Amino acid sequence: NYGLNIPITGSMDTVYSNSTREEVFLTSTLCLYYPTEASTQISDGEWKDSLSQMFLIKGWPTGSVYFKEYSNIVDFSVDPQLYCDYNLVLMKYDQSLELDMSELADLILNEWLCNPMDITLYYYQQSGESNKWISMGSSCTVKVCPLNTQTLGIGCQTTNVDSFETVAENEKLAIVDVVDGINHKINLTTTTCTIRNCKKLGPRENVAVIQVGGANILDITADPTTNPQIERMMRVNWKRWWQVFYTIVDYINQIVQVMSKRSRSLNSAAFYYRV
Amino acid sequence: MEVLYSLSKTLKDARDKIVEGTLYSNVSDLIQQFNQMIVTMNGNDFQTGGIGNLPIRNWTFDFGLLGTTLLNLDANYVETARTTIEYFIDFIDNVCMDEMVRESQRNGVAPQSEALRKLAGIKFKRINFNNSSEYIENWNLQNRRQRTGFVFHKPNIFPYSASFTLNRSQPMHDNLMGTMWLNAGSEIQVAGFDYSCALNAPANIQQFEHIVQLRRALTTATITLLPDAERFSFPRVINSADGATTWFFNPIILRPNNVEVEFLLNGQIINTYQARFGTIVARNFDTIRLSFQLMRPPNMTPAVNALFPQAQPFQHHATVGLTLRIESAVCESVLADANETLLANVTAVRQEYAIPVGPVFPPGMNWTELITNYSPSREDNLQRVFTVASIRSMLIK
Amino acid sequence: MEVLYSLSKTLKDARDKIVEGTLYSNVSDLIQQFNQMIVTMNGNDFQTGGIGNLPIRNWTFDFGLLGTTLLNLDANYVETARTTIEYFIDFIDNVCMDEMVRESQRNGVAPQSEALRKLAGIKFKRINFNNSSEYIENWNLQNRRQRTGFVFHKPNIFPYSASFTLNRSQPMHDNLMGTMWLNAGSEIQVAGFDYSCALNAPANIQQFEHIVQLRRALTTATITLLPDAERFSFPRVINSADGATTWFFNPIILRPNNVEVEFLLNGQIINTYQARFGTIVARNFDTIRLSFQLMRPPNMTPAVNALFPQAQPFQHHATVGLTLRIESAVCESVLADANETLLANVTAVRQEYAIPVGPVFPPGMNWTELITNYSPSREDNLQRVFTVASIRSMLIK
Amino acid sequence: EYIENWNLQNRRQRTGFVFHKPNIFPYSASFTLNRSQPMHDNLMGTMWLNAGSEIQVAGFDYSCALNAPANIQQFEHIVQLRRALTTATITLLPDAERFSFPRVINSADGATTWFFNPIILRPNNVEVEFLL
Amino acid sequence: MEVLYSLSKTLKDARDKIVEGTLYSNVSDLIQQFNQMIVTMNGNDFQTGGIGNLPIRNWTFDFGLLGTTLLNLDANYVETARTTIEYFIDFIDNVCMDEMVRESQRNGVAPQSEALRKLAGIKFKRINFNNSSEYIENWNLQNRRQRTGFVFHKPNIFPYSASFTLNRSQPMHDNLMGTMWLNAGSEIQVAGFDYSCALNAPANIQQFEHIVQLRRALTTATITLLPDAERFSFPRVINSADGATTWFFNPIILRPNNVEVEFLLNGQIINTYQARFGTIVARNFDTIRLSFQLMRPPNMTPAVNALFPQAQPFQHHATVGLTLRIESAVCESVLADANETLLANVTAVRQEYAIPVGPVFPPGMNWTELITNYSPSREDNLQRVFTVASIRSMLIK
Amino acid sequence: NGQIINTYQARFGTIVARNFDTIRLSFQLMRPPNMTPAVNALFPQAQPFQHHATVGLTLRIESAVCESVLADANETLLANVTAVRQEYAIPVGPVFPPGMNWTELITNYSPSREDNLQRVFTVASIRSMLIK
Ligand SMILES: *[C@@H]1O[C@H](CO)[C@@H](O)[C@H](O)[C@H]1NC(C)=O
Ligand SMILES: *[C@@H]1O[C@H](CO)[C@@H](O)[C@H](O)[C@H]1NC(C)=O
Ligand SMILES: [Ca+2]
Ligand SMILES: [Ca+2]
Ligand SMILES: [Ca+2]
Ligand SMILES: [Ca+2]
Repeated sequence: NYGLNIPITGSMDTVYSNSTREEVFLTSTLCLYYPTEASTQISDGEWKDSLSQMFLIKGWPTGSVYFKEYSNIVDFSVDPQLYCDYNLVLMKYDQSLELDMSELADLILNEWLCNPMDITLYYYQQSGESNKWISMGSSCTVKVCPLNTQTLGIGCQTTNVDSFETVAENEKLAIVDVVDGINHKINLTTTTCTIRNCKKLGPRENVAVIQVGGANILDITADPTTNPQIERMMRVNWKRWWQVFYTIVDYINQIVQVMSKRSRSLNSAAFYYRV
Repeated sequence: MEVLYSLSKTLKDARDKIVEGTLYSNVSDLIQQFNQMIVTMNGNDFQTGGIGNLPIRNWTFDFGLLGTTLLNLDANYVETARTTIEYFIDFIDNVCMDEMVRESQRNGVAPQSEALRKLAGIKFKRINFNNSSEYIENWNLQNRRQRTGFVFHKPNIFPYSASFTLNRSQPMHDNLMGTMWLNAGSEIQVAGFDYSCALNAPANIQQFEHIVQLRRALTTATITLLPDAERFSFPRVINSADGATTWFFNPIILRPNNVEVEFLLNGQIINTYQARFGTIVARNFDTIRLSFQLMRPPNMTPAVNALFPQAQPFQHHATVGLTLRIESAVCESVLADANETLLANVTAVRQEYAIPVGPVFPPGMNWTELITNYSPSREDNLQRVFTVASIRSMLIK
Repeated sequence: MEVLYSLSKTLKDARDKIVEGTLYSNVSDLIQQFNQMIVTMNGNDFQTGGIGNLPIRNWTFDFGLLGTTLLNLDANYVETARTTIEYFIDFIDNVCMDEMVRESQRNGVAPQSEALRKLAGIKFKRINFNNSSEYIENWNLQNRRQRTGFVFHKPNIFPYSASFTLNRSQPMHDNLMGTMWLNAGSEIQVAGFDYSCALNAPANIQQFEHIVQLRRALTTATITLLPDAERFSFPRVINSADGATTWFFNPIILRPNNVEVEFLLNGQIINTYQARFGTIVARNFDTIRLSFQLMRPPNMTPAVNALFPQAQPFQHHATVGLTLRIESAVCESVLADANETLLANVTAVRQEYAIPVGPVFPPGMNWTELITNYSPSREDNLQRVFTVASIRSMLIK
Repeated sequence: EYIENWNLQNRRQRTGFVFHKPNIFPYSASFTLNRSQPMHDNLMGTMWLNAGSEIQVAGFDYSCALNAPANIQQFEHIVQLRRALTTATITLLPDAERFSFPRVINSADGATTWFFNPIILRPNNVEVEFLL
Repeated sequence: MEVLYSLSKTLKDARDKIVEGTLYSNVSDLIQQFNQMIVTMNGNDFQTGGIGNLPIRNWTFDFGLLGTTLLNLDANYVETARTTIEYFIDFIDNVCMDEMVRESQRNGVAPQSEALRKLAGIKFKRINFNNSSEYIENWNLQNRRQRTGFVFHKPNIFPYSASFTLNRSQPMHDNLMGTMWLNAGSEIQVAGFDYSCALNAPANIQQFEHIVQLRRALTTATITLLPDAERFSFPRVINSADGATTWFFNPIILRPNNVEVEFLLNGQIINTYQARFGTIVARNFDTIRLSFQLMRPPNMTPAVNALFPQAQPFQHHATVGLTLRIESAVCESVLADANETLLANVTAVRQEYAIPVGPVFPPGMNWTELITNYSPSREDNLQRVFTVASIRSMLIK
Repeated sequence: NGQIINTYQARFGTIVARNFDTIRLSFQLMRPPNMTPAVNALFPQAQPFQHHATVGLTLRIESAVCESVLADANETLLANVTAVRQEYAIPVGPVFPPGMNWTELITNYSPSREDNLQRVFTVASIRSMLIK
């Protein structure tokens, strides 16, 4: 009940001033998420200590900087937990991972509200353009079968899963969209992969996705028409992971200046599970 | 003070009508008025000034009268006329400056500047010539109070205030909604805006409203209402509500559909004009209520479609504006104008001699806080100094 | 009606010149006028009102003359005069109010308001005192048919009108060319835009022209001409001509090169100014032709070059513009202004008592529809009611 | 008043004319540039329009006071009236409007045109000095 | 109205001084006043009533003059005088009851009630006797423009408000911090509360401020300031901000430290009182700013320590309060009090006779809604009806 | 003024109107419920529709009284005025239409036009008293 109904009256001439304070932590925390390729190429192990020591001169006290190491992009896509305050995610671009990188970017860069989907019992729809179905697990093979108004599968027989239509096969993460307003019968390997009916709230701005490799390929917005260039959708050019980390450390003030510590959540999950 | 105004008026008429060669028939009545002024000011010792840097001056009057039997005035006559008129003009100038600088909280209408009180005595009522001017006539009609009125061209009734209200906001200020406005002089300029272009409003229509409370009700105001407020139709970077950060505003303007303006006097709807720009009229009002709407355009050519997306970024922000200018008006209580130099004259005489700050007026006669807080003491004391300035400007200008 | 003005003038003079202590020399001729007025008006019964909510009232005059034996006016004189004067002022106020609410499709200038019609009779022709104000002077001249002239400050000769024309159009509205204009009050803001920035135009010069017709021929008008029409110099989303879709307008303000304004009377060149901004003068005119040119700049820094390509998209849309204020003018027929409160007075008096829509005037008496169709009958009625309102404002404010 | 002043001046005396919105200023639209180069990618200076009774003056900086001392860039514009006014009422507002939308402006020499893409910041610690 | 007050005055003086056995020296002047009042009123004819259930009544005066041929008044004289006086008193009672019920949004000061309007004429100016009472003296000092003043005991200036703000809130309503206030009549009682007793506030001190803006400026007000706002010093169950739920409030009183009450006029500070209690004086003011502070005690007995934890429960809720009484005041305008009965009399007349709800006053003369919006027309009408009510109460109780 | 002043229902021949600014002729076309074979073949239920059913109304205004002045079939006032203008080739004036064609003069019959028309018609009457 933060009184989010009355307007706030400002003034257009007074003044440029300072932000007072906030007492829930001594200071914010910066938080790198890098792939194991970085460590293997660096071939070190005091290097986290050295990077912390170098952030210290940039002006981050010791306990504030944390490092996280995911196996690779697909293995990070499953339940991407951002246990932290200013998250940077170094995504090494590789050919054929364009859609998966886009999936992960659309997942973390935006604020999702997810409900459960009991696939075995009910059919499902999509309320609007902001409603996706997000499936995660060790392997998802989401076979959908759209039904007409009479609960008769069109282009598929509800009793024969072989005729169902595979929108995404064997993915660690799948943000599947289907035509809005049509019931669907879903089928996916419930032992390994789970699925959720997720609506998209506004954007999440703890997270900065740094594409380390190729050209601008991230398309967070599922709309084909729009392809916005968010300020947090960073793109750096690389030959060596030391150079990458040094650039991040050197320019970290701008990295956090383009983000906001405010849009943080209690739980570290990438969505609000609303049952 | 009627005596003061009549003194100034008869000196003006003496300087004008008493000219070489004119018929005595043209100026006989003014001659008798001038003689009355001379004989009823003779022997009276006045003192003026003594506040701030304003010097203390003594005026002693012993002047000759003006002949009557002549049929045509000549230079031998106008020379005496000017020799007296210069001294008298100086006297009224000093008296007016004295009364302008003086001030009070209790019984502001009454005359300060003890010279003016002495004039207000009963001996000097024989000078009262005729109270013709707008300000003196309003003064008399107010003194024996009937309803009266001052007519102003472009009255600076609003206090200078530029501000904004944010109905929707978040600590990154990327998707806002609200109303910017600037009330300055006789201009209102109010601009509502949606960063989402009314994407999720009911029926894709967003309502904007803005209430402006005049400190004094205006009468028979001619007003000009136009769309597309211009001061809020270019990119800006605006300090936050409290100065924490600064948020970017990138307007793209649509027309305000179904605009309406209601002119209110003590609550009730005195006038209401719907979707009617150009010149309008408010017969009597104390509050203005501008209510307009931003409607998402249902049909979008591809350029504007690219401008307004369903997604979150919102690189451009829809705006709908209104300008409302009080071209002329009639008010019970005195106000500054673009047509009359009363406020300028009083403030100039105060600043010239560095009068210490008094009880009621703001420091430096700042019009903004002199119209923001306009209590009756402020109002009637302001009327007194303004009418004295009106008297002075008849001669010293 | 001349007698009505004489009544108002003599009451104003009585209220201003019959004051305590004023000599009888100052007011002898006024007393003679007042006594004549009393003698003429005694033993008459006027009836005022009966239209809309304006209440019927009956006026009966039995007032004694004013004394003449007093050398210098005293109190009791003033109270006797005032108890007469408030009654007379109320009568004149009601007469003017009842006259301002009546129209006549045929013979507008002739009086309405049976009270005023009775005043027009031969009995009351001995009240004719003085015809000094501008409006009564022009009324007398019209009855004495010859040239009439009303001097105006910011005359709102232009009916409100915002609109555009497209000389090159596509259903996608991506490569447009044409003009937009706001004519409002004394403002003409015109802006010619070209989306291609004159690629294929002859010599990269695109000619823009705008024709404005005045409903009355203004005379000796000072006009402020500036470049860069502001209102059409920022991004905008404009409904198409038929309202089907909306197109996007993204200005880049080039200089208007070799501008040329012609002021024309009966379609012949009366005044011409090329590349001459600032204060100009139109001697006597009835239409304004504003012709300017969008000239593509041959030399460009890379920023400008990137703005204006030779290709298809045209993200930024070149434009030029002119602003033309009529600061003051002289017209042969009565108009609203930003200085006089006559339109406000008449409209307020109509709205106060809810006069039903009359034969001649538009509903609510809105100046845009009144001036856009300003037929001679409407001009007659407007002059009559404006003169009456100017008469009323002498006493009532 | 005109014959008043005629007489008062013909017989040397102090006098005056009251004007509503006098056009004391000659028409002048111009600019000065304190930082420049032939590319016109990085400029700093002032644009101004003196017109009738208006002075609309807009300082501008392409770097938004990046390398300026203390992130503050000072702008000053002096305008010298041909004849001194007296007891004037003036209206001062922010946001010089005519220089708050995109423009293409010839250079001082007129050789090439440069693009000007304003973003209206708020002028701070403004000062107005009336001199005689 | 001066005539009406003089009529009531002389009737009261007749009823009080024309008693059996008085000298004629006692009542000579009064008998002359009464006799010429009889002469003035004889031959006239008034009508009263006609609005609501107030019955119409026609008053015709034809009375004999009171004798003057006695030495000591006897019972015959007194009986005849009473036969006259009872009728005249009934007439005055009806005139005042007719004048009280009538309103006019336009020109509220002027007389409604055609009976009193006729009394305002020139024939009845000779009845004027003396204007001694406070209300009529202020009426005269406003008839001419001079500073009036009404002395009030416990003035009902504050409109009835009883409400809170929560500067910290959440749905469970378990940790709150804010202010409650009751403004009523002459009382302000404001109590700031904090559930955490200022744990995490800067320097263990929580600031509270309460601004109350009088609708009219008081003068020479005697005020009584005490700590410990009574009404917010016990358990309560209060509806939520929107009424969706209710929240428990369990005060424990702390002494408000560095309390500071400020009386302000037109923004600027007039009087300051820091850590002052008992009776104080506000010289002249328009708003009151009551600031105080909840300071967590540094040293704390184990009992109070148990009262205030650092954890979440907060079973007892710290509060600091102020009480602020206006014992007396002087006001330019007119207000109801705990002493005068004029508001009660006017409201009683309207309720008695079922007057329809008029334009200006609210229904039932509801004082809270009357003082909330106290426009100048409403104030004018209120002063008129109040002085009429006092005139009535001179004779009728 | 949009107020039904007279109403005649299925009444032909001569009728009267007290005072009227507008005439509303309403009628109907009823398919004949019974039909001789000739008319039946004339009107088929198919598409072609080779003969088209119609229903008409004629309305002469035999005489009237008008507050304003009009031309007539009985009065030579308009003819006199127009002939006098044509015989001497008067330049087209600011109020009357070119040639004084009655159709365009009564299509727009503003009060100024009515005033001038009444004046010239009365002068024509005065002249026609003598010069026929
Ligand atoms: C705001 O922060 C700046 C940072 O350099 C500091 O210099 C300034 O003093 C701060 N404000 C105040 C009021 O101290
Ligand atoms: C998915 O399809 C397989 C057959 O390929 C079936 O065995 C399984 O039960 C289906 N999953 C669900 C949740 O019905
Ligand atoms: Ca299939
Ligand atoms: Ca995937
Ligand atoms: Ca979808
Ligand atoms: Ca996309």
